[PDB]
Amino acid sequence: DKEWILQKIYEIMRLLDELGHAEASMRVSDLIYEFMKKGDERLLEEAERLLEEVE
Amino acid sequence: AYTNSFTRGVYYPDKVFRSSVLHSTQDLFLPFFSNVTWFHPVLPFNDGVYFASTEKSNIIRGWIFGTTLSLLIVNNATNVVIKVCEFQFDPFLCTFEYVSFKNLREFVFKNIDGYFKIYSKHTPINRDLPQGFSALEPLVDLPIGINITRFQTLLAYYVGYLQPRTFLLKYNENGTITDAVDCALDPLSETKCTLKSFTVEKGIYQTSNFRVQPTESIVRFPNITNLCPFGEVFNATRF
Amino acid sequence: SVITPGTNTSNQVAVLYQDVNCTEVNVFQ
Amino acid sequence: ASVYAWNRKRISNCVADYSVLYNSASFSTFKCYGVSPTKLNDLCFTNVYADSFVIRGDEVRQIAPGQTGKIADYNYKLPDDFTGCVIAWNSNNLDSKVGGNYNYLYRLFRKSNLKPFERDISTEIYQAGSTPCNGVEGFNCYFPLQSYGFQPTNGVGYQPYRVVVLSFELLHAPATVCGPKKSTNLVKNKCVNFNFNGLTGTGVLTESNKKFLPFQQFGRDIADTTDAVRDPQTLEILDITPCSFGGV
Ligand SMILES: *[C@@H]1O[C@H](CO)[C@@H](O)[C@H](O)[C@H]1NC(C)=O
Ligand SMILES: *[C@@H]1O[C@H](CO)[C@@H](O)[C@H](O)[C@H]1NC(C)=O
Ligand SMILES: *[C@@H]1O[C@H](CO)[C@@H](O)[C@H](O)[C@H]1NC(C)=O
Ligand SMILES: *[C@@H]1O[C@H](CO)[C@@H](O)[C@H](O)[C@H]1NC(C)=O
Ligand SMILES: *[C@@H]1O[C@H](CO)[C@@H](O)[C@H](O)[C@H]1NC(C)=O
Ligand SMILES: *[C@@H]1O[C@H](CO)[C@@H](O)[C@H](O)[C@H]1NC(C)=O
Ligand SMILES: *[C@@H]1O[C@H](CO)[C@@H](O)[C@H](O)[C@H]1NC(C)=O
Ligand SMILES: *[C@@H]1O[C@H](CO)[C@@H](O)[C@H](O)[C@H]1NC(C)=O
Repeated sequence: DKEWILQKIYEIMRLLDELGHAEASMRVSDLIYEFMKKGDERLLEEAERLLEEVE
Repeated sequence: AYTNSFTRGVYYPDKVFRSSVLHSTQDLFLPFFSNVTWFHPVLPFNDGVYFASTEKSNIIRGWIFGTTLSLLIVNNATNVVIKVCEFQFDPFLCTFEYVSFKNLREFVFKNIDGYFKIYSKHTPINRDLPQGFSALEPLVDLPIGINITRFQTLLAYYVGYLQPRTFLLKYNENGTITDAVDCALDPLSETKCTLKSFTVEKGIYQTSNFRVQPTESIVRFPNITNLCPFGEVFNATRF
Repeated sequence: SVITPGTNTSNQVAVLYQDVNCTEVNVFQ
Repeated sequence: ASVYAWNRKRISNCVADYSVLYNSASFSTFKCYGVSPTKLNDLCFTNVYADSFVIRGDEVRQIAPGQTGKIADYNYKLPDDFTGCVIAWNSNNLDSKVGGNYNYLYRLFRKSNLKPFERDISTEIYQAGSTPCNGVEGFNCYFPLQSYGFQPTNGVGYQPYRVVVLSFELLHAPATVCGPKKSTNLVKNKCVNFNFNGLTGTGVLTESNKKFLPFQQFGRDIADTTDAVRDPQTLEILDITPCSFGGV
């Protein structure tokens, strides 16, 4: 399941660059760094929330 | 081939002005009347090198100094270029970089506490090293911190080696060295250095101390064939 | 000790090794 | 340079006038480590290395000994025993572009932390999952780097900062890098306490009629004491006499 979570956070930041919202992507980038070193899955919810604010 | 160095390879040991005075100093100098190799190849550097050359067409342009042959000194046209780098050069013509028979050129190359010191003299000539006396002055001092054990000359030249000998250097009124005594050359020179004069008055002078030297080394221990039981002390099961 | 005429006469010198036997070092004892 | 591929400039054989940077007032951060920032000018080093890179404002805090984070660990690592001065400044009006400046990159996905002063410039795809990538990006396979989309309208933590860490090499060596030791003025015909390039003492300095050789800096008497000095800036020779004394 963890592999899919990381993939989703990644696809989200990729889209945020495409949409012209580099700041939002940078925020998500930080979620990736932290996620990859922790068991805290709420970082996915944050990546998704940030995308919703942008879209 | 070899030549007679006569009284050459003397340089101003420091940057101190002295006049009308005889100063005794110990430094790395070419010994007087020493045996200098005559090259009409990679050579040892030892404790420092005396280098000299005679020219007709300025065929010698530079030198390589280092270990696993390093720094390169090249006199290309009018501006001498010095670089210290790893090089991939039979050579012929990076923490530091600097840019500046009829003719006799003399150089002294020594490396002390990381500083590569270059002294030199130029004079016109009209066979091998001319007999006479002059002193070489410092021109370049490279703060590199590089080990030198061997060197190579890049294209006649003479190569000698410096030794920790004591010299008596005579300074004239204008601060130049006009005469020198090699204190290890002969008993008369020893007397001159002892009296700190280039002239010795009639008499008997004590100049040194003779000591018979040991030949070989004699070592004697009793007929002990066993080994001390340290294992029973340090690797014991119980203390 | 170095035994010498003044250098204004000659640079020839003689050397005296004090309190030694010559075989240890014109040789005159 | 980018932070992932940071650039190292060697500073050597020169005068390290640190006051040029320290008092410029153009830096937001001028944090030094191991040396007071106001005492740098009195030091000599074997070498100084200037490591140049770009990060975002919220990453500036990572450029320090003992720190962790995607930059401190995956792009630019400083050692716990690191000596040097770290400087940084805001470049939002220089290094940003409309639509986003994506010309500079950092690593986000890494297997392990960097060693001090390590520079990894590899473009190999990172394997995040249990399966091999075999050179192909996709599920659980990512090119380790991510561009910094610096935009002029981003919040401060997301604005670009230029950072130039200065690393000081202080080993046994001949001095190559020394601070801006400055002169005063000259005093003549008076008793003065002097220091000429390390030559020190007290006495009265007067114009001499002595001529030194071009390479000589000072002179001495028969009783190896100094009696004349060359002026380092004028190159004239002055005699040094004792400062008057006697019994009463
Ligand atoms: C140098 O040594 C050689 C012996 O190897 C000798 O024949 C030659 O005369 C010497 N030359 C000088 C200047 O001492
Ligand atoms: C000597 O060589 C250097 C290259 O290392 C070059 O830059 C310099 O101009 C040359 N000097 C002259 C006088 O041609
Ligand atoms: C020079 O050689 C000595 C051994 O003779 C060694 O201990 C020293 O580290 C070397 N220095 C350099 C700069 O290579
Ligand atoms: C010292 O230099 C002057 C020229 O300035 C010269 O006339 C004088 O003879 C020189 N003195 C000696 C001892 O060489
Ligand atoms: C103790 O045993 C080790 C392992 O064989 C050996 O290396 C060591 O020298 C022994 N100590 C002494 C005092 O013999
Ligand atoms: C001493 O040397 C001088 C030359 O400088 C000479 O004129 C004089 O006659 C010499 N005196 C003696 C006793 O030889
Ligand atoms: C020197 O040694 C020899 C023995 O080889 C001895 O006969 C002679 O008397 C000794 N001379 C002196 C001055 O000791
Ligand atoms: C020392 O610096 C001054 C400028 O302040 C200059 O005019 C003078 O010529 C310099 N000294 C020498 C020996 O060039």
